[PDB]
Amino acid sequence: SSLTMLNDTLHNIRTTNQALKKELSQKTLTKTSLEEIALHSSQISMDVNKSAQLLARELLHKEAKIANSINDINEQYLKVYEHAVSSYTQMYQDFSAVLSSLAGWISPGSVKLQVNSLKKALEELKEKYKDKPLYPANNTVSQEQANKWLTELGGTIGKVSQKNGGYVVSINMTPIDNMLKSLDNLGGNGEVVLDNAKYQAWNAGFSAEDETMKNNLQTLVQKYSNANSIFDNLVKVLSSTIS
Amino acid sequence: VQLVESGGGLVQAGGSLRLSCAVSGLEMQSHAIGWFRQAPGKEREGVSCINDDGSTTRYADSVKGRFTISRDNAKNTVYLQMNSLKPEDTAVYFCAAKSVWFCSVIRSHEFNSWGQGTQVTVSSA
Repeated sequence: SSLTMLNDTLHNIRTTNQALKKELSQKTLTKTSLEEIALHSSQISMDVNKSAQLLARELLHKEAKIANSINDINEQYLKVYEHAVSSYTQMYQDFSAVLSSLAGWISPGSVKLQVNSLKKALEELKEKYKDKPLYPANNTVSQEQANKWLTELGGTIGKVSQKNGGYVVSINMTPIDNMLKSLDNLGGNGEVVLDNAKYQAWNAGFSAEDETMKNNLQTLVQKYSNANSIFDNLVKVLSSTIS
Repeated sequence: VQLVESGGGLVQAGGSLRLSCAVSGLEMQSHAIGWFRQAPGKEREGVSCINDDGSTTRYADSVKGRFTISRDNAKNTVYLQMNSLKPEDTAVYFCAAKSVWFCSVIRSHEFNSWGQGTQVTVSSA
């Protein structure tokens, strides 16, 4: 019967893959959405353990001994995309809160801008996510392992950083650095007055920053869903082989 | 949302006090929490703030190096260690929370919830 227990766990994985796919196809990923994605991918990992624990050649005949390949796609692929999505989504959500506070930092003066309030908020964003890498979730890996995943995640959202014990793929904070440097270039005394024309380029610039970061996140979500779809197709073949 | 301060009282100039803020009614791990003070006649004044995960703390120039803010997301408590107290520090001290995760410049009108406050009185010779 243990062969059928395997098929019941493999079928529980596809059931989770189905819910995971829907969650990732929502335009906006909320803090609630992330909590659900963590549970599903976590439930995935558990059943991938029981599968290997519990563990026609026509149907078998590329990204993927059966246990040493399913545990390979999840450990060194699905879990990586998952945590990358979590970290970047949390960063973006925290960035959106700063932009939401922007309206209350502008007033007529011709526009007066609270450059200090904006700068210090973005500084906190940078400080907060300096030790929240995309990959790995804990500890470190080899510089070569870190680079392998930078190419897979993209140099737009990630950068290999040296940390105690080895290397990680950190969040690329260049966009935040871009904003902070731009704010420094404005000068002032805590506040600054911008002619209407210059403020219009900054407001529209802030909105463009947001859309760029949103697009970065959606691209990463796309890669996680694609990997999950490759993983589901591998599970598919097994559920029909054991049957 | 309820914010309850304790730890105030009377103290001599040069002495110290530790304020404690009991936070009830909000996911404390998601909001910046800070301390304000208001002496009579003078305007409310930002003192310190600590963002939702504690990776940044902020202090007014008047208290930098003397005060220390800390938070315990577990115990739903925020502390303000007040050392090297001066008569200038005499005021009602308020615990306050923001709707956002970050501190930025401490500004009273950007804080969502407020405690009743607790009196700190510093007397010099």
